[PDB]
Amino acid sequence: HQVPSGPNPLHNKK
Repeated sequence: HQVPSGPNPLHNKK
């Protein structure tokens, strides 16, 4: 969980 805004990283893949 890199840089998300929720339950999955929306950036940096995961």
